[PDB]
Amino acid sequence: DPLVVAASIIGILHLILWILDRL
Amino acid sequence: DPLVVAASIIGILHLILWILDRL
Amino acid sequence: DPLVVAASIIGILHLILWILDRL
Amino acid sequence: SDPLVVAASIIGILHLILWILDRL
Ligand SMILES: C[C@H](N)[C@]12C[C@H]3C[C@H](C[C@H](C3)C1)C2
Repeated sequence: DPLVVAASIIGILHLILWILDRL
Repeated sequence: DPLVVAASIIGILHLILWILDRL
Repeated sequence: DPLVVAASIIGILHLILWILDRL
Repeated sequence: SDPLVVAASIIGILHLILWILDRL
C-alpha cells in the first residue's frame, strides 16, 4: 500500500530528525 | 489492514506535529 | 506480520504520549 | 515482507524506546 510505504519512509525520516535534534 | 492504515495516517500526523513543535 | 502490527500499535501509542506531554 | 515497512516498524519501536527513556 502506498500510504503504508509513505508512512514507512516518513517514520524513518522522523527518527533521523529526532536523533539529530538531540545531537 | 485497518490498524496498519490507521497507524500510517497517525505516523504522518506525528512527524508533522513534531516538526511544527520544533519550529 | 507481528512486527508490523506491533509497530502500528506502538506508533499509535507514541503519538498519544506525545500529544499528552504537549498538552 | 516489504523491507521498507519492516525497517520502519523496527525503527518506530526504537523511536518509542528512546522517547520513553528520554521521558523517564
Ligand atoms: C506509525 C509507525 N511509524 C508505522 C511504522 C510502520 C510503517 C507505518 C505503518 C505501521 C508500520 C506503523 C507507520
